[PDB]
Amino acid sequence: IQSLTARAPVWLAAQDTLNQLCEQSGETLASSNDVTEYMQQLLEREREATVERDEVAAQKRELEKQIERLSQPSGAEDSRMIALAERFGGVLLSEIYDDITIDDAPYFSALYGPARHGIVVPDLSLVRPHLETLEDCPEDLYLIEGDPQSFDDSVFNAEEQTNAVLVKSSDRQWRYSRYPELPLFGRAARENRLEALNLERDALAERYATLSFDVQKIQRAHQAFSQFVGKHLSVAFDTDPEAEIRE
Amino acid sequence: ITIDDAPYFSALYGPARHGIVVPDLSLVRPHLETLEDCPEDLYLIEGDPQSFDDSVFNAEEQTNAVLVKSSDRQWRYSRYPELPLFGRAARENRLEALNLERDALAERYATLSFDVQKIQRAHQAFSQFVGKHLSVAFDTDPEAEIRE
Amino acid sequence: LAYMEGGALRSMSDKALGALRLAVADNEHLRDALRLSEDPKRPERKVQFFIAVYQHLRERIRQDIIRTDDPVDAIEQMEIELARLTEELTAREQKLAI
Repeated sequence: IQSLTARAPVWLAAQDTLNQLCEQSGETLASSNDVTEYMQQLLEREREATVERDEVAAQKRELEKQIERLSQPSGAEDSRMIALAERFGGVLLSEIYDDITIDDAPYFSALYGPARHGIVVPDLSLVRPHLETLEDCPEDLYLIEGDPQSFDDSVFNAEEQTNAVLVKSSDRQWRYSRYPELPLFGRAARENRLEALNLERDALAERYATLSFDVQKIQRAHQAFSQFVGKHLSVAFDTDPEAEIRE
Repeated sequence: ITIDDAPYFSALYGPARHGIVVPDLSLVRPHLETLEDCPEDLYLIEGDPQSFDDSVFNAEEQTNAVLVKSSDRQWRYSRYPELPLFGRAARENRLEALNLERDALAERYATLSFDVQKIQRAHQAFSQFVGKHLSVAFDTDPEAEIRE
Repeated sequence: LAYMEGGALRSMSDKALGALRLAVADNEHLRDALRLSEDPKRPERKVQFFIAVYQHLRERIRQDIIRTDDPVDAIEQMEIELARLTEELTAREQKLAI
């Protein structure tokens, strides 16, 4: 009786800890081997959830990068377009066409092509010296000549076609710009579209948070099981003393 | 095309780097309205595919860059890219380097998997011991008590 | 604890009450219930205090975004909320900067 009594409290605390740990799970444990397979299932769920979480995070990061790219000063290639714009007494072409209608925006964007984002500089000789210096700039920088405040439409070999525009960029060379959707020009409702991107990313962030919480919960369950087994295995699944002591 | 001038050719061509050498230009205009899946800024040039004459540019070479009079009141500045569209030569050594990195990752994964296998085996041995010899584990020798 | 003498139980209870003193400093109703609970001739008050804890812990659940009636199971939901609010804080900081 005294030996069983001495053994008792350890066994009782072990039983209570094990019952709490198992009930926290949907399963009830019955063996050390069974605990090992539960650990294996925990590892499987963890290695899965982490992959989904990372995939969602990559999608998320792409979404915020896209949202930022449309931010300032007027959503464009502002990484270097900024310095390229204020360093010279010019104005962004996209900003110049900032207020164009959503309907004329695709037409003008197709008409202007890769030069939509160009910078208006009436001289073209201010950039002539600095050209050699420019090593950190978009692989294709675009500049146009005219009055930034009242620039006259760039003369083009344009040829409008159904929802598109052909153009002769140089002798024997044509660029065919199909009417884009949600264009560069007309950057007033494009702010509304980056708001729509924020709305879209809201659900992505919600799902990422759920996945991260699941990962944390699985990690904490695994750590609790580890601590358990550290303190617990010696008496796990052993016979009940209380009944023996009463008998 | 040579690796040396390939970045130069890419910088000179710009977005027109990706283009089709159609010496007629007559199959496009009727089909132009018929092109919908084509890239939005489709680029087409007139030249002989057998001997494509050098494309027309008013090109000035700056240090690792170029300036081209793309059109009236339009001067375009470009820099030299890497892995240019021209002179690909299949760039097979880049594929090989990527394969080397992937194979190194696979080898590392194999080694880690083997280590995990060994650790699992040791765990199962420990579990087996504690399942069958835990009760008498570390306890004293009964032979002395028996002799006493 | 069924196999531990009363003196050690008194000692653990004393230590726990000392901790509760600091823990419940802010609250007034829980503090008053605790201040009542130490009379040794009214044991049920102690039990009541526990109820008063859980009860209180339930009303302040802010069930608008939480559901678990048991506060012990709401720690996960608060952790979820902290993670979500950290994300929202990052977004807000970026927006303010721009």
